Amino acid sequence: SALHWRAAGAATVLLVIVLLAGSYLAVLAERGAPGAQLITYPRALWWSVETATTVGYGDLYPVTLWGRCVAVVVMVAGITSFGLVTAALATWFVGREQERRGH
Amino acid sequence: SALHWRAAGAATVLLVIVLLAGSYLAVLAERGAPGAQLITYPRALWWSVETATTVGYGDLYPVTLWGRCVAVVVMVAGITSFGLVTAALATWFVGREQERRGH
Amino acid sequence: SALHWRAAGAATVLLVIVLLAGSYLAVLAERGAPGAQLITYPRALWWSVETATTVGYGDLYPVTLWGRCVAVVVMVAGITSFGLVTAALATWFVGREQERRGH
Amino acid sequence: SALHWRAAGAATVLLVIVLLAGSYLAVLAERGAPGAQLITYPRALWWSVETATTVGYGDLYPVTLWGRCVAVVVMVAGITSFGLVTAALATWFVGREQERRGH
Amino acid sequence: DILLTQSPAILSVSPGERVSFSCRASQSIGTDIHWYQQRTNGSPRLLIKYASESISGIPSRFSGSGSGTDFTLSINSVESEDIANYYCQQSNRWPFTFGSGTKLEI
Amino acid sequence: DILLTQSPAILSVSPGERVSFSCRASQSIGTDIHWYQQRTNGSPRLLIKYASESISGIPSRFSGSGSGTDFTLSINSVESEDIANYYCQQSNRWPFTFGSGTKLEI
Ligand SMILES: CCCC[N+](CCCC)(CCCC)CCCC
Ligand SMILES: [K+]
Ligand SMILES: [K+]
Ligand SMILES: [K+]
Ligand SMILES: [K+]
Repeated sequence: SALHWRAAGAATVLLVIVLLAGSYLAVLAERGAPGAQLITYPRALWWSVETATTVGYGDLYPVTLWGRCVAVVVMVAGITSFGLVTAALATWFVGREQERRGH
Repeated sequence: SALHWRAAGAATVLLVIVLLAGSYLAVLAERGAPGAQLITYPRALWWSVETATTVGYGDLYPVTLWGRCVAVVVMVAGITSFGLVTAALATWFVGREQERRGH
Repeated sequence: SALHWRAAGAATVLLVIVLLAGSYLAVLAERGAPGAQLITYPRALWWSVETATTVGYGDLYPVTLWGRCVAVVVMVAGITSFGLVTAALATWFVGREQERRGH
Repeated sequence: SALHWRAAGAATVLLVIVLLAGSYLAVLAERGAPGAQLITYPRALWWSVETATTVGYGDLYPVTLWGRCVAVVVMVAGITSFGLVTAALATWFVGREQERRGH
Repeated sequence: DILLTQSPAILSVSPGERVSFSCRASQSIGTDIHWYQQRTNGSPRLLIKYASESISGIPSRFSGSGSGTDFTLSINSVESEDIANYYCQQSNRWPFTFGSGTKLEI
Repeated sequence: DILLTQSPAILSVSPGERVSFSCRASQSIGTDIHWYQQRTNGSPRLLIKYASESISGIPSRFSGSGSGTDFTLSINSVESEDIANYYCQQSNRWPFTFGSGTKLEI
């Protein structure tokens, strides 16, 4: 099937994997750091979703070096992905435009 | 008319619908959660706008599971959309470039 | 000159105008609202820059309806613009690719 | 090699340079400002990563004019870059689409 | 849950004088405070909304100020009809709460 | 580290009466507070989770409320089997901590 669609397709599944392992590792990295709040899987997961989507209200955030590293990876995967959907959405348009142009 | 324009076009209307139902459901999800602030339609709506546009100052945010779910959907619709305008803006350029290239 | 470049070009100037009038109007909208902090031009301007670029640390944010409206406009201009640079950056690549493809 | 790939390629290295000099200058700009927290290289660096990726939890942020300036530059480099990867990702798709279209 | 402290419980004042009842929040609630007046055997009557916004049908005599944790309901020249209980109520955070109430006395 | 103050240490009450033990946090912990009951020579037994969520197998007599810094464990009609130590414990911030404990007395 259409590459750009397999991509966006893949892109999503992969993200969901990063979101999960992110939540899991984040808790692991944070526990042990006094005053840390990123310390229970459930919220850790919502932490990752708000982070990938780049929103991040600051209700929760990593304070350990490894915690942050995970953050950087979640952040980057989050960005990259959506941008890939965009890119893919563009191929779609650019292509269907040619058609309407009789080419 | 030009697909990529109908898209961006649609994309906007749809968002406005998500923004509204988002505000409405958010209040519904949050009320009942002690210490929750996402609890009156008006601000709930500004909550959704700052969230879709991915800014989110942290002045307000969901603390319930369903509240968050709505957040994830508002977040995603917000992103996707703007990225679609971008994509569409690209088809526009790529096309008008060909023309200037005499093709 | 190349449309997509005039666009990104325009896009920037325009933003700078929105950033400024944003700062100006924001102060105007906020003053009068007890507990409001978005109330002096200087920071109001940094408020707008962090907002357009969608970062927004929550160090400062509008609490009035008109203040927020300005926020929504700054937010939207900020997004749209950068996305336009992206779009334009894509036309550039897509075009120079054809060339390397001898077409 | 493929321009759009050299670009994304470059784009990354450059960012890493901005992230670093950003952290370095930020500390330099902030120290001296009472109540400032952006004052030690290590966190200053995580400050820059959350800022470039536009997340920014508000755990840390510049309060000086020069500090902010650096912020604006980190913000802008951060955005621009990722958007360039996106753009480049689009050329990739648009091109491989033609191929699948036998052209 | 937020605590709305209203002291004193009673307030003595003379005709036409200016009176001010105090309401304190156990934590910042911004402007999300609202005033209600209840006369002997009456139902509550919204007096002020969001701490300083007036409601239609309410004497221009009634005013309010404040933000964060300290709010003030003020009557600029009291008078018989003003004899009642005054309560504050916040809607900044769930669940809404009410102030212990303050009785006006001319 | 968070401090969970539990006072009084002991609480006297009469059969069927309604009792309420207080637990205060040295800072906002939201709803991340949980109740445990420990009878003489027993192991702790989760009574409530997240301050107001009930656990299965626990008398509907047991309830809880509160958020931020002030939380309350409540028994609606005490009775012999209720004689024990009650502790609160927060999991808002690492490391978890426990309340000094409060002894019920009928
Ligand atoms: C001016 C917008 C900058 C923010 N974006 C776009 C959001 C559109 C609501 C966040 C992407 C979401 C993962 C792009 C990343 C820039 C580093
Ligand atoms: K963002
Ligand atoms: K953000
Ligand atoms: K924030
Ligand atoms: K933010």
